[PDB]
Amino acid sequence: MVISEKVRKALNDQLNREIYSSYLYLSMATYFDAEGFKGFAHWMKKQAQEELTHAMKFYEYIYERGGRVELEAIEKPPSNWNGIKDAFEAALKHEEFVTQSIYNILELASLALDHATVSFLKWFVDEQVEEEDQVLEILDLLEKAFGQMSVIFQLDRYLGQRE
Amino acid sequence: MVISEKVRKALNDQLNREIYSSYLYLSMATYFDAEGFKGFAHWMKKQAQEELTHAMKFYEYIYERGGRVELEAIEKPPSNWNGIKDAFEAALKHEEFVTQSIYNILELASLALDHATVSFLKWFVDEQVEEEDQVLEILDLLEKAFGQMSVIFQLDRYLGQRE
Ligand SMILES: [Fe+3]
Ligand SMILES: [Fe+3]
Ligand SMILES: [Fe+3]
Ligand SMILES: [Fe+3]
Repeated sequence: MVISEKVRKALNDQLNREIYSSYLYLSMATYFDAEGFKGFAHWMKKQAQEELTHAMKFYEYIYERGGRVELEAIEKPPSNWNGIKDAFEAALKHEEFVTQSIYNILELASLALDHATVSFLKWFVDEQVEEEDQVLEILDLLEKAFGQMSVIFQLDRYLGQRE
Repeated sequence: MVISEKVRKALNDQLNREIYSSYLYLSMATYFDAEGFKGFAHWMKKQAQEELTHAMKFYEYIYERGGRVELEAIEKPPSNWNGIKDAFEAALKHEEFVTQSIYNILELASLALDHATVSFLKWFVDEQVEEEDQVLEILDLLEKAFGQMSVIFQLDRYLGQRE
């Protein structure tokens, strides 16, 4: 049941990356709140909470497999963006990086014939598709506002509904 | 309604200190989980969640008062302690530092005649008393185990009950 160290290290690295992800989304919330979009800010706070659930999934899996977690320093995230689109494009680029990190754990797990970790990671592959899809949809809806503040505010209301 | 910058900065500093507090308690959880005390680890995870509620209280108060939040880098917390007592003594020392930081905001708020911030901080003064009390009680119960593993495990079970 004991997990290989190279896979352990990769999962611990990912845990720390999910923590930074949470912090980055909270920083995007600080931007939207300062720009007066409480709905966009709400969506970001929810996303920050979701990223913490990802981190704790990795946390508890590592201990299930006999490893231990070492928390690393969290870098200072950006706190400003040149507009709503710029913020969500930054979120999409961030998620693309997370997705490629997940595939690297998948590669290391299979090289170790660690099918338990391969199975564990399947949820995260599906979740990355979902999260990229949601960010693409927001970018699409924003593009289709064609700069009209009436539409942009209705989008703020919509994203403010996130459960 | 707009808050003074020196008080704004003090609240933003405290927000960042509550974030580190959350991270420190999660790190204590990683220690207890590696030592096989899932009840102690549970208590630490709950405390980490509580510290995030403190941080978000500061977050939303700053925006209520017309300020903005800037998130700073989170330092790497310690991840090892020389035993259960050592961990909780570290938590007590950490909370003592948080408490003196809260009083410094109180001083700056009153110098600005910012009674709104004085009122806001009253909950945190009471919460620090509560948190110091809980850590002192755990240290007392641990001391009274007199090294007996039977009692120490029942304490793990008790702390594992935290809602
Ligand atoms: Fe994630
Ligand atoms: Fe994500
Ligand atoms: Fe606190
Ligand atoms: Fe505290």
